[PDB]
Amino acid sequence: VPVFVMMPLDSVTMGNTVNRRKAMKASLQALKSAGVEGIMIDVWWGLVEKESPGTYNWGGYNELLELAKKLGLKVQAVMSFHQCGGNVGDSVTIPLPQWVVEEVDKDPDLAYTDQWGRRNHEYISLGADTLPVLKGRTPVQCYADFMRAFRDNFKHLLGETIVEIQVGMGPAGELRYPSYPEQEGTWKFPGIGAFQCYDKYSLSSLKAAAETYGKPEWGSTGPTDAGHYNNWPEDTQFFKKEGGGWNSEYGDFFLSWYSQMLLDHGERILSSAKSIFENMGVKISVKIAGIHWHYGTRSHAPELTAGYYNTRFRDGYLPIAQMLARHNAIFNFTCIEMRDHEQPQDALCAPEKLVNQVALATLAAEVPLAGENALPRYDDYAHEQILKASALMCAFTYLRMNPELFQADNWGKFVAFVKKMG
Amino acid sequence: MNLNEYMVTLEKPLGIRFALSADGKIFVHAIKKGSNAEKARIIMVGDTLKKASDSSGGTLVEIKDFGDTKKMLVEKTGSFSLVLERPFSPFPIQYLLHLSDLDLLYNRGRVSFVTWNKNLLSSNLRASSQGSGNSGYAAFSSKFFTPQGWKLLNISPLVSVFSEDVPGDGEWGYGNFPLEEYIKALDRSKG
Amino acid sequence: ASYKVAVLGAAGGIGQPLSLLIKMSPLVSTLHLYDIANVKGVAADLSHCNTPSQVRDFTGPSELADCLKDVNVVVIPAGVPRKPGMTRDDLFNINANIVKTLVEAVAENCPNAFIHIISNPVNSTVPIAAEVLKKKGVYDPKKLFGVTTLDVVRANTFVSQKKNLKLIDVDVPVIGGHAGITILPLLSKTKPSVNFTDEEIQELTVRIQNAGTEVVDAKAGAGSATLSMAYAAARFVESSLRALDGDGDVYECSFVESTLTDLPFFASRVKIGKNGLEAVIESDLQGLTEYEQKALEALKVELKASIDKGVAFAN
Amino acid sequence: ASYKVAVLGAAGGIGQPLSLLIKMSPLVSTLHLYDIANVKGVAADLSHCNTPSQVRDFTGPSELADCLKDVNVVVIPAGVPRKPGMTRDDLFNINANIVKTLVEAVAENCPNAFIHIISNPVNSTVPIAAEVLKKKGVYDPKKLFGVTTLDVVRANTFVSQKKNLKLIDVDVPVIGGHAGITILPLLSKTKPSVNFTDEEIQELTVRIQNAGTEVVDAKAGAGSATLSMAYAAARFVESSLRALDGDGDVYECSFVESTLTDLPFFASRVKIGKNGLEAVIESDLQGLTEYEQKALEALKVELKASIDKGVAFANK
Repeated sequence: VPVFVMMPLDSVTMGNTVNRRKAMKASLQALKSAGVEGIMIDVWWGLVEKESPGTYNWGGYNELLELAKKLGLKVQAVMSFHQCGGNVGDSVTIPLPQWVVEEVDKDPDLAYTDQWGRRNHEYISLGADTLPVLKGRTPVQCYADFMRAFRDNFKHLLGETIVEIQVGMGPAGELRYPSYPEQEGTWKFPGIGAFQCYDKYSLSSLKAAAETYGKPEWGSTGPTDAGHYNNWPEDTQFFKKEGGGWNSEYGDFFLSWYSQMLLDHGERILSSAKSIFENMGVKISVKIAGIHWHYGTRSHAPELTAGYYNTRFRDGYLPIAQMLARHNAIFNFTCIEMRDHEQPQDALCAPEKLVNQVALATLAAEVPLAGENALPRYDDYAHEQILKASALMCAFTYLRMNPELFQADNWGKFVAFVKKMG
Repeated sequence: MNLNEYMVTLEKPLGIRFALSADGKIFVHAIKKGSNAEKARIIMVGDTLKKASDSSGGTLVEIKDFGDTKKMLVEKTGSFSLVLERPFSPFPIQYLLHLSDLDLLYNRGRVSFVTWNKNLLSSNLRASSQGSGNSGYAAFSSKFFTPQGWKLLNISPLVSVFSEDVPGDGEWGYGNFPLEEYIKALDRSKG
Repeated sequence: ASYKVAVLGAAGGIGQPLSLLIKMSPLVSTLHLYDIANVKGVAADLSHCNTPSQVRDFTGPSELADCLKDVNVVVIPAGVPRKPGMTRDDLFNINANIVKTLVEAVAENCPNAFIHIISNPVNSTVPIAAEVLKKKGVYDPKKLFGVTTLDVVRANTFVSQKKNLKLIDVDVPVIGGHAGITILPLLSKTKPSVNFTDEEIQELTVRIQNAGTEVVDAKAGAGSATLSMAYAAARFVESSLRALDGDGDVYECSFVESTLTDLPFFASRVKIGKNGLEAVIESDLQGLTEYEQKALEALKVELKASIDKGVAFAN
Repeated sequence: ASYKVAVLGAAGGIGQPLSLLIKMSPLVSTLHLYDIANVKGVAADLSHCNTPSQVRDFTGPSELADCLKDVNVVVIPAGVPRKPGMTRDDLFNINANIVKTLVEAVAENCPNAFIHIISNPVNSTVPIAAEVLKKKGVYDPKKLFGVTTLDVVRANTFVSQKKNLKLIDVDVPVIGGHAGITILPLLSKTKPSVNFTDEEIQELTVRIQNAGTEVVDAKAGAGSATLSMAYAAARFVESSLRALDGDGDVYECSFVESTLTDLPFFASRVKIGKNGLEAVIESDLQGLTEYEQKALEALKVELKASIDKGVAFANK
């Protein structure tokens, strides 16, 4: 199984220059001496289209990808259309382009909104997904133009060094809703999240669906008792397993609406990416949130809040697998290394059961699947867990590159895992 | 299932120019600058109009032809709820920019049509009571007849381009955005 | 546009507006015209309209034989207008002579076609046409009609004016004939649900059955109704064309030969199909009140007299 | 659909079919008819049709004032057909006097009434109406039309017949006047773009010019075209009413006071909106072929002569 390692968030500075270039030589030389198949790089939106809606600066990225080609390592480009940075700690911040942020400020409903009005600036909402709101362009048009610029610049690399394009379709590059606002500690693990669909641009489609279904009362707003982010599934009457609203007709209708809007956002961006990258020796992948916690509950409230209509009665990953099979897209899944006992048991976290369900859905839809770890860990216990999960994976992406991985014991464990997976 | 659809509530004046084409579908032709539909950035050009409401909101009645929209456009004060359907592929407003209003016409040579069959008259001249009409009309514009009437006579050609008494004297455009960049993006997408 | 309509007497007062309204109809593909003269003028006038229905001219029996070669719907409004001091008896003789000649011509040219007799009085000139077709041996009772829709249109108009209804919604049937006290408007059986009063019945009856004389006195004896007659005739013609096209809801109040009563000919609501008189509705004579009953007795007497006069002329 | 239409002179060869056609329309709600006589009969004849458009009749100048009260569209086809052996100048005098009287009576009643002028000659009667509106200060160039739609209808019919074209699609713009020689069918501007040979342009332009004379010859002794006039005038009335109803696709060829050329009045395709001439399509005189330009230059002197006759009669 191919092994891929991810470049840190400081792979490119605020300016389009490579950060710690000699350090990246050290890291990459160690990596290809270790036999690692390849590497995963975040092509950021705010570091390429930072100030001009048409000018695409590719300096540091061109250096980095040509450099990775020189060291013979495959590149998995992740089309990062999301903001990152200061949420609880500092880390490093790569904001959205300034013109995009100005558009979001003048029209606040361009960002995902929760029940209580909090707006998440990590990503541009899907309520305005096809509206010409970004300097006369729709968000699909902006993402498509970014992908076209990337393809035009790196055409000599596609099919030779770049072998995978993960599409950023939501926060953290995951096709989901921003139901985990760790910013300001709004959400803390464990939790269920909220419904990030309160833009009026999407409440309009809610009203449309409610009128189509002949229910001119189910489109006014979302659930009134869904629960706050850090609440528990049994604390909310919507997500309770004892005949809760998630089983009612209104719950089924709203959850189908939510999941199908997320699926339609996926459909649009995936079709655009397939059109842009058609017949070029490269594959297209979509990252799906690895929501392991609260798996034991019947409702699966975190999955329901993050756009996945996955319950004990409905398999919510089967439609996503159908979409990826339709567009010939790779299913990328997190939370592979973790174990059930390692995670807290009071929250009924079942990472292995979730991974098994994902594998079943991918087998049903004949969708190739790739895995990645959720947290950076060097233990042979997690390495053997990943080995078993791959044995049952088209590729594995490892988080995260750092000098800690180049220590003696950590490096030995990492290379041992590498030639065990190989 | 119908996720291309969306409901929007607008206070009068609506500020929308509608285009009845030779398919029965009532498009949106142009938007008046500074209008309520201009403020509501979700209403694009080319989005089909499926249903509509009345002054008090009433019931969200489906619109079949010009007859249903006539009552909506006759009024001048109130709040109307409109259901629009986004086209499966983005509307080529390139044709609206290029072709003149005479080019996109159905009855260019206004061939006369005299009829007594209510099944051929649009849903403002039917009276839909017992049988095939009582009174006959002689009309030259194909906007007074149903698609069956148009088929008997024989972007899709438009049989009419109608509006209401929108005040403010705002220019009819295609939305408040860099329209040149929007078209450039459209040709980049289709190419 | 795959049906042919011919007008005989097309240059007269009714002929010109009737031909105009017939031409501006997408169901018509070719419109032949015949009169003693002025046919070339009317055809040249109409031939410039941009409605896709050709227009052809004919004069005299020699061109009539060509005119009625492939007609699908024949209309015969060929009647001489009343003259100031001309006896109604010889007026009937002249009009019946025109009708008899034209019916002989259509029988010998193309008998398999709808026949719409307009030349007044149809009460006398419809039996004349039927007997002439019988003599020629090509009588088709299913494909002969007497245009009575003028009185139906007048009844709709007068009802909608009397009571504040939606005029395009009003629809009231008329029974009997087409001239005099034989017009029986079924107000109590009108299609829109109403509640009439006895004075309303009286006024509506006296207005509907005396509308031709109203037009004549409005014109100071110059002539009869021309524009309304052309409108009604075009209504019946488009109904017949729809029936020829396979429409299953062509319910027209026509004066046809019916077996629903002792009278050989009666004006009732009939269903028209591709073969002509597809069926005759009997319920039009069920549910009538005593007013309709007495007026129907008088109407039966009048129609018997008129049909006997037409029979005497024809044979 | 609550618009009012008056027809002054609705008892002649054109008046009766025109009144019937305008009554049988979905836009007209009130129809006023006027003539010096024989109008009560036509009004009674029309009132029996079951169409929503009410019909009223007026006789005499005293009822003329009531006729056009709050009338949205005025149509003036009043005229006298040429009698056998009648003087052309005398017939011109009678027609011009009738047009003068009707327009001068329209002026005080409803200046904003989309005045449509039919009475031939159009080239000489439209300017007369314009100046009689000028003396009253209500000469609004956007609300005075000369109906030239008959030549458009004839052009559509003739091009369709000759070129075997779909009659629903053909639209031929005609410029100049309504006096035979002053007719210019801009065939190269046929909307279903179709090539025309030299021989096809020939005989076709001339039949378009001479259709009136052809109909007069066919109707020897009885006036001129009347059913075609009624049809085209009803088409123009419907176009004007739907333009007054909105309908931002209303384009029609009319004879209006246009500064597009040196000639004060010209016939061209104009866009009609709620206030009249929304815009004038100047491109009608751009891109014309050599034959079209030669005919346009030839017709200037005749159209100017007709306009001069009109102004002399109106200022006399």
